Amino acid sequence: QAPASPAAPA
Amino acid sequence: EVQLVESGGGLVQPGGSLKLSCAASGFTFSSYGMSWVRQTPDKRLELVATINSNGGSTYYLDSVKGRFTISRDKAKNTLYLQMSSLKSEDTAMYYCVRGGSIYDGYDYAMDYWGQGTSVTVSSASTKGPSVFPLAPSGGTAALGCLVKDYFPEPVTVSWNSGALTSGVHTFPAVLQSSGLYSLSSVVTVPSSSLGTQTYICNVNHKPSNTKVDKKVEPKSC
Amino acid sequence: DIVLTQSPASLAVSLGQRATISCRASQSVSTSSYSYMHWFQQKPGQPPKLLIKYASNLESGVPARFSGSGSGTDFTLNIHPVEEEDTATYYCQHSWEIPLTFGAGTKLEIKRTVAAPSVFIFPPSDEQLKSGTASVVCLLNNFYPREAKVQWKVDNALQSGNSQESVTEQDSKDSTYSLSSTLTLSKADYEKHKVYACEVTHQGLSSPVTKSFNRGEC
Amino acid sequence: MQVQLQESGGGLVQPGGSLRLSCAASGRTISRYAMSWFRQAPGKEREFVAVARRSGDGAFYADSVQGRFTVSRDDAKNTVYLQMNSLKPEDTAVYYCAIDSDTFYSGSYDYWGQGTQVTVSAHH
Repeated sequence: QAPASPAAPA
Repeated sequence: EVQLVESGGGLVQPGGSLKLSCAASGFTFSSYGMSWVRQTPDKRLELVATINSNGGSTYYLDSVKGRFTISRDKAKNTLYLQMSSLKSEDTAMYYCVRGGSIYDGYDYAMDYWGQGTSVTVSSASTKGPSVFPLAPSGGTAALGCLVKDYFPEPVTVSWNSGALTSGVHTFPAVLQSSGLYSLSSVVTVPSSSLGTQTYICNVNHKPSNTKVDKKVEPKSC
Repeated sequence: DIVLTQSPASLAVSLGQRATISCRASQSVSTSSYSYMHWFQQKPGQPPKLLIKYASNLESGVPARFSGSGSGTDFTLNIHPVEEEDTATYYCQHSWEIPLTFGAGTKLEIKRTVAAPSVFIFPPSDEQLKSGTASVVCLLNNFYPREAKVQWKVDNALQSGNSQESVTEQDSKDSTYSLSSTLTLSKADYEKHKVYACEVTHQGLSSPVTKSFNRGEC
Repeated sequence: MQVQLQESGGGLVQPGGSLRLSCAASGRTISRYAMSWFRQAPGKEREFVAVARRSGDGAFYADSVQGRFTVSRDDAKNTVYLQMNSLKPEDTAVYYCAIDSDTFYSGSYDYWGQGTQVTVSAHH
């Protein structure tokens, strides 16, 4: 439960 | 309380097919991405597949692409893994896992894992075990059950139907020279209790539909 | 793809002391606000359990002796003070990018005082014997540390290549191990001999412990 | 005698006092082997006290001496030590050292010293 990383998919 | 209960595993022939099921309760299933994680006999963990909360996004381990399909049913709060063209490399414990989804701008950790369902990919035939007594001075005595020559794993053992848990050691199975498994389950008790208290082992091999309760008594002689 | 390297592979930590386990990622898994690293505990016979998420967040309901730290490539799991129930394998895992990957695990042994094994020998059951095989079992119960030696002697001859050992995982309550040795013979070979002996050494025994029976004796 | 062991440093001490025992080895060198201390009180079984495994493989202790006794080694002098602090009358015994012949640490105690007497007794 966190914002996805910049490297995370769509 | 979050609960994830896997089923559908077992013995399957190389090139064969199985469908694993995971019944989810205790949370809003549709709100969470879900994963299947497998643990191989070397104890390595590897993510097999992920599905996002709504089902529109899926990930597969490269080595299962075109073989496995992850899906979910909102009606049944159930997660599935269809496994086809099964290979030796797919023999593993398969865990149903809440989370492991980094889709849709949100990261949700792998915060709940089921007890897992075992898959054994092999052409060998199922064999149910024989169950033999291990029958006993210094105040402490030992007794047990030898659970001999079964395939595949696993076997479960309880004592006095789950009422005796204290001082129980159920050993990891050994693979014999024959390619069949064998384990022992033992328990220590007061020397004084022999004759007085009744000691029964409860053996379960689901793959062979074998259930055995064996009374373990010291020899009258 | 990201590779996670744990160190060490295994360690033993005295009761009440600190266990420190490291995980290094092949590339950074941190922004300036979040580190995408997680830690799991896998106790014997159980699935993995989430301890720490996003490097330093104690998973709700997990005891405060567990903590996580680090940023970029280098992460640590600290357990202090260690307790008996902490015997387990510990894993790291990142969620930086597809694919999500795991470290290969670090086995934590809880170090306790020395306990010599209690030794027990079991004859093959008449029921097994009838059927044409003899399994003779020797049990070493509740000992620490893990190293032990079990030798089978049949009428004073050391046996070779007809026994198999199984060892339990460390106990979560008393930090001991138990060990079985199983000697397997044909009915025919079993009945050619009288005295069946299990001889056990351990660092906590001043001299070898032998348990034996004579075939047929009560 | 592939190994000979000699304990020394034994003696009469006040309760609360300290003693450092030595175990000197002659024959083989000790570097590769665990070295253990045992003790025998009057008409009692020999009991485990402590083990110093190879340098880096750690020390392990009996329940009776955890926190009070320390084992250590000097491979160069083929000697091992038992530092005994906070001594109690219950610690009175002949202290023996033994070598574990098994490099895999199974406790194959083939060689033993003759023992050194430790007496913990209030005196003048």
